[PDB]
Amino acid sequence: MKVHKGDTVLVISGKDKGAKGKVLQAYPDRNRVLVEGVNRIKKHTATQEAPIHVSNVMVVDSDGKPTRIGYRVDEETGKRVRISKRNGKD
Amino acid sequence: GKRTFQPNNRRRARVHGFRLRMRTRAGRSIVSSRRRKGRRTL
Amino acid sequence: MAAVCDICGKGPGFGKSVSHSHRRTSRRWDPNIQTVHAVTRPGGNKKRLNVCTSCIKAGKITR
Amino acid sequence: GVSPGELRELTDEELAERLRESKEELFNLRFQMATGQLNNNRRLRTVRQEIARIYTVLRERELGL
Amino acid sequence: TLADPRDIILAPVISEKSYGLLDDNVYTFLVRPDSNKTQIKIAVEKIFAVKVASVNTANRQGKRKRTRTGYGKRKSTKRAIVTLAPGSRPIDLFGAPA
RNA sequence: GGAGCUGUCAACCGAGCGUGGAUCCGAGGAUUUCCGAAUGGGGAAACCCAGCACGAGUGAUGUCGUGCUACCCGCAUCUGAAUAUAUAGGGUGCGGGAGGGAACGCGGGGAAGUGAAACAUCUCAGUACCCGUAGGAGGAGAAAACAAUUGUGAUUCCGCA
RNA sequence: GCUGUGAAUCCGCCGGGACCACCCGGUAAGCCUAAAUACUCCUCGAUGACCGAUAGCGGAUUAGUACCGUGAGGGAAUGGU
RNA sequence: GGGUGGGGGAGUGAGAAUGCAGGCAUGAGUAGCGACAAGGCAAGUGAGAACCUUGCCCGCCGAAAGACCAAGGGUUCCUGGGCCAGGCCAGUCCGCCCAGGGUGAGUCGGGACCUAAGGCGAGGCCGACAGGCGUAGUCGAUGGACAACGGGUUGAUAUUC
RNA sequence: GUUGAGGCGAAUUCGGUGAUCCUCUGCUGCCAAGAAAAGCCUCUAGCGAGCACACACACGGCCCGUACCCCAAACCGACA
Repeated sequence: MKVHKGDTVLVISGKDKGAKGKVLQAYPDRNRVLVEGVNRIKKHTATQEAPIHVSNVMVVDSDGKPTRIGYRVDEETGKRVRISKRNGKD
Repeated sequence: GKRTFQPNNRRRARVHGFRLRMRTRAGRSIVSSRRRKGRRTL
Repeated sequence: MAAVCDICGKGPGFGKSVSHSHRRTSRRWDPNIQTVHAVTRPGGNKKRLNVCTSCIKAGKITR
Repeated sequence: GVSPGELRELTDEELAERLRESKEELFNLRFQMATGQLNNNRRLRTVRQEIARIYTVLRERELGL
Repeated sequence: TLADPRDIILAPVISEKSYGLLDDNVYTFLVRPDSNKTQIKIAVEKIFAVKVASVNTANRQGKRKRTRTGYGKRKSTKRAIVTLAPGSRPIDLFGAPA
């Protein structure tokens, strides 16, 4: 995954398609993440958010529509800058 | 008269122990076969 | 007394014994090894040496 | 805990003294483990790692460094 | 490396029996199954700066606990019973009577 | 290389770490209990008991820690008996070996079953198996060879004959 | 290869399918020699008109385990929300 | 994940091998339920008791159905807890399952002392090789040597504390 | 003595019978003629200048097993 806890994503598939929210947790090998307010589970003791597979979401560029995460050349003493297409900024 | 087997581990070691297998060239070849098959030896 | 010649490496030959009916069996051709004492210089200690006859004809000849 | 470089700036006796201190630390902590009087369990790992650092510093100290 | 007696004693044995043994300052510890009575007296007397009267050692086997198919086995830890002499200083195992 | 980790089995807890570069992946390095060719000696392997030296410790024996000590072969080298030279042997020191390794190769050893509608000769076969002993490939090799007058000019391997 | 007898140094010796003569080829009884070649326990990558859990190695699952046998050795079955 | 059609290629068609692996039937709720020592009663535990518990009777071995060692087994001992499965039934209890605890040695039986029968067996002899026998030396007890007796206690240990 | 524990606690004298044990590694008798080595004691070669014996005080005295069954339900017999 190219996404971490500080990113906001849009659900692009599934019954929750259209939902946005902040990433709360990630499980790399499973490639599943927790997103506030997406897949609710009406079970508590004995609306809990469930992990969803990354390919059903797309990272929002924080400046409009969903975008694809890309990399460039910057380095600057060990610092990989993460950008995107269509006016990438971070 | 009516018996079949009367175990005694000391004797078992001195007779069937792998130390005795090491004593001979033949015994060593036995052990090396057991290693390849993957078994716990005597 | 067919030990490999101490000073040559001559060992025994192995092969067959062709009987009248051509029936083969196993036999051995041991070299004619004789017992001699080993001497390196005049008045030596006379150790021992199992040696082939060809060397008795020429080589470590003591007595 | 203590950084390896900080350990490397010490000569000999400071190393032995810190070593003894850490062994006493494990000596106490595992007794607290035996009796249940301890929450911070990872402290054991910290101290064991410190000891290992001490020994490797000693070997490199005598040998090529 | 050299002169390290603290690695011999691993812990104090916590049981009703070891509680009863507190009388006359007799304390039970788990030890490395390599050491002996002499290392134990030397280490304890040095570490705690006390007088040990005598030490009665024992080995003990673990229990062969069953799994879903096969069997396991816990460690067969060696232990030792340290009897302190009359007049020596009692030691405080962190306020842990057992 | 990069934001999450504390392996898995079976995952419920607890307590911590992480932008100062964690966890993780690759190399190098140190450490590396005990057994095993096993090599200080012994031995029901994973046990026991010792010697020497340096060092730790005790009022003092005990105890501990780290190195060293198997055998054989060869080399150097001292003495070199029995007896006179002298040698075997002995002593000191320096190098190497043993054991593993799925298959392949070389040298040496060497059956039966079966076939032959019996069966010995023969075959199955110089196979199975075993011993020695290496290698990365090995072995073989540079003509005291072929052909028989076109003559060729180290070896090995495949296909024809 | 083994045992006894036991040659020569170029007007020599060996060989050319018993053997002799002529002719021809070549000089043994010291050593080293890569390439073409044989095999894959094992380590990456790739394919497959090969099976898809009574098949594939026996081993997709605590596998050479459990278990049987004093021992050499023999040697299981169990996948799917 | 498959149909129609032309082609290619098969571990290709199960009804039997006293066939194999799995599952399930008849016999059948039959036989059997494991020495010709014998149980019975009351109260109690408990959803549930002829089989566990506590009391009281009865009966049996008593040179063994008693109490201790070795060999062997290798946690089966104790406490607490459970009763899907096991025990030839039930079974609150157990030598079944889980968790936890428990084995204290200068003097008891072994190594720290040797040794017989006997094995290894450098050196060495013999043997194609592998290898076989065997001296020194060293191992190997049921033997020989060697210093301990009584009482009490814990849930369990005892010539051990 | 909620019967778990705990406390008090007398007399303990004569005789008989009688061992497979000790005296006995002994005595007597028979023929099958009945184990090594250490250890122990003693003697010399050897070490030989600081040792030998009595009293007390103080030390240290190693390692495995030591739980549970022993003609049995726990070992060998495929099972209690």
